[PDB]
Amino acid sequence: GKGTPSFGKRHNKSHTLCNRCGRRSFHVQKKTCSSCGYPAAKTRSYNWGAKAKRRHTTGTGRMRYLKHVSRRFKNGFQTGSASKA
Amino acid sequence: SEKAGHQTSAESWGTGRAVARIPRVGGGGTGRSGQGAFGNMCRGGRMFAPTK
Amino acid sequence: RSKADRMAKMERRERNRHAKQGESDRHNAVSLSKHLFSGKRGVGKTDFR
Amino acid sequence: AAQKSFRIKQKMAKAKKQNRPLPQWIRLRTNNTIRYNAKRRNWRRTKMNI
Amino acid sequence: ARYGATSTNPAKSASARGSYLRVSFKNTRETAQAINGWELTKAQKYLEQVLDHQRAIPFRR
RNA sequence: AUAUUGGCGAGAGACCGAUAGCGAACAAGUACAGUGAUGGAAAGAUGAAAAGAACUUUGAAAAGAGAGUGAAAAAGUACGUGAAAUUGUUGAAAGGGAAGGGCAUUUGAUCAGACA
RNA sequence: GUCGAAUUUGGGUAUAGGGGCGAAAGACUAAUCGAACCAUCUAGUAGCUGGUUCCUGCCGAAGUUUCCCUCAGGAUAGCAG
RNA sequence: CGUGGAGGUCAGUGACGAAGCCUAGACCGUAAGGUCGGGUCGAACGGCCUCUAGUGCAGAUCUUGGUGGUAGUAGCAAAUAUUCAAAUGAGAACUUUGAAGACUGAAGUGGGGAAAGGUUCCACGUCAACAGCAGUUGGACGUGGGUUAGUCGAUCCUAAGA
RNA sequence: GUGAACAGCCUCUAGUUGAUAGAAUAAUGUAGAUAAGGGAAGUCGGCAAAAUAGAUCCGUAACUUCGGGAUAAGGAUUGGC
RNA sequence: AAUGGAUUAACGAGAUUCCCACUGUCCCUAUCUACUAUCUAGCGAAACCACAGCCAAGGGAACGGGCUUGGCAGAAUCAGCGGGGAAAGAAGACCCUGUUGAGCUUGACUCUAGU
RNA sequence: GCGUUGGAUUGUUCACCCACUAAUAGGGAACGUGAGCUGGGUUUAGACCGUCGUGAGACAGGUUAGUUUUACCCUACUGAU
Repeated sequence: GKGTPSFGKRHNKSHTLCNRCGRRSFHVQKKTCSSCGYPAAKTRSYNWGAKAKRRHTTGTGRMRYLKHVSRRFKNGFQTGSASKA
Repeated sequence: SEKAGHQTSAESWGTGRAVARIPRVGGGGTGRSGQGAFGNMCRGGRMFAPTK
Repeated sequence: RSKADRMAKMERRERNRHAKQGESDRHNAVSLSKHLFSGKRGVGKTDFR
Repeated sequence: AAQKSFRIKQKMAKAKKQNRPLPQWIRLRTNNTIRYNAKRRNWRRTKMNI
Repeated sequence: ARYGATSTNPAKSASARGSYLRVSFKNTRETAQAINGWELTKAQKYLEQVLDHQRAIPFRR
């Protein structure tokens, strides 16, 4: 009664795909994502979650802009163009 | 490393017949779950007297 | 192609020995499940029929 | 579900194009250690969770 | 190559193998001891009568 | 002057050598499990070089037998070396409700040294 | 057993852990409830149980004293190297 | 006595075969163990005087992996039930057509959908694994084809509530 | 079609003919039955089974909150043309 | 004696006693069918396991498969069976201990939101 | 050597009648016999009445409701090569 015949009634989703993190944790009745803090401005993270931050900190993505910052510093944030000596 | 071996959320099961008392990795589906942890004899556990 | 079609049959053999029904059957079994081994079931309400 | 959203239909298209075996010319390359497609998915076997 | 412990002249001897054959192991042992050491042309008449329920393979082990 | 388990660039070791070292030497926070928070593995080694076995023959086919490449197929994409539990075959021995062990010698098999 | 209503049921929505909800059984709250599950403090504490990895040589015990919220244990004396 | 690393030394041994492994073959030591021959194998490694430790396993209902006796045994017994010829194929109790026998008996084993699934729908090719027998068949494997709106929905409105 | 009926049994349209099969018919089982004479002596206990059953006509007690009890109990009957 | 008591129609998958009808419950067992079991082709697991399996007597952690003295003892095995193998489901639901807990109660100690 | 019963009241053995019979003798085998049966009674959680307690609850007590489920293994025994 509380087992395999009551598992047949499970066909109503509670969570759906989130826009900020794409994680399928955006709870529908609360309108808030339980993994990435959406729609609040601060991304949810805690210091008891140690593996929880290693899945979502920087460097795990593509880093479309940070991967060129350490290169542009080393030349000195120079402008202009090359010389053809 | 000072945290090597403790990156695990195991828990003891209890006193049944066909199992020991070493805390077992909870969860399911992965094949790591239901294995021993935190022991010096456990595969994937810390060593005795972690060197400093 | 006869070089390439034989290598798809060399590299299939390990899944066939474990009776994997494809390259999409990756059913990983638990070593020991909780509800078979962790319990003391005495006089009273018991954990199954 | 036959009344699906476009957000849902946009992800079935990516799941169809990832549903293929490995190309026969990648078997032949230099220092190929890639042998079989391992993220391959069946509908009967493993649900893809939306 | 790599046969078992054989004691014969390799000039006057042929051979065959089968690997990874999906049979039962306990059946293929007992049907191979029943034929061991026989004349080969008596062996092939013998196996054709096993399929017709005339002569039976004995099970020893 | 002082602080630093993060970031970036370097130099090291009386440290570990694939059940060890980070969870991860590998398309690893990947496969996969859970409604969710989160949980999270396994998996390195053909050869110097694919020269990855043309052709013939038996078979519906996988393969087998020949042949051939290589220093070696006792390295054939189940691939370096390949232990044990367990199993097959050949040869030897024993066996009247267990087996194995200690002292002692017969019978059988097998084996080292030395004669100047 | 009941079967026109204190009936049965879909979807929407409300209440969240010393809290909910209960025509009241300490019932139910995702196979978990006389206090859910997840991660951290955490390798929590045990006067209790189990285990503790090479060989030979020499010497070789105690279950008794007094004190302790002490009686499955300690401190002291004795015996031993 | 033995194991992993360190300093020293023997101008140590080695592709003319180092280490490892197997060995009812030999030798030494009371013993921990040391040494030699034969087999396989292919790239490093030992004696000694000393220095360091993550250093010696039969047991912990030990941890991970591997394999046995049990055993070709229990079993594969709910939902009334199959049969003949031909075609195809190497191979048919199971595939296709025909012949015949039956059932669900329209609160269906029929025809359409909502939730949920995501290509399973259809064709061509094709059977190593899967369908707890089988397989030439398939919701399987390989490559493709396919969903057409001014009127049906969504979009708009407000309910308990956010 | 039978019937008070969307009960049960049978058929037309539509759909399947799938669920490992062959050969034998010991015990003990599982599921379903029938028994001479007696009729609860069985047993903790009439558990289980059997018997009654639809419909029409006749008939219907104590008790009572006058509404019930009541299908009370008990009898006669049922085809075909 | 609203800690509620006496009474009582109707109703009850509530508890107990008897009477008619009825019948394998029984005297007392017999027989028939289907599907298993059984034999075959294909497929093919698990519990459990120190080592294993013939008994009497004696001693003995207080009731031996092994020890000691006797009775005996012939390969390989198939279908039944439920005496034993303290076979197996439960580091026991039972009873004592711990300077181990948790839930609940009250003029126990110490406090606290509130008022 | 052989034989010692059939019934009546409580879970009941304890305790005692009715009739037949030649006679209704006494005992043992883990007060024989639960991996043969029974769960009738023995022991959880539900609930009532009575006593005691300010209370949670315990009882001098009574009534009712209620889950342990192999055998294919070696031996024993009955049969079979």
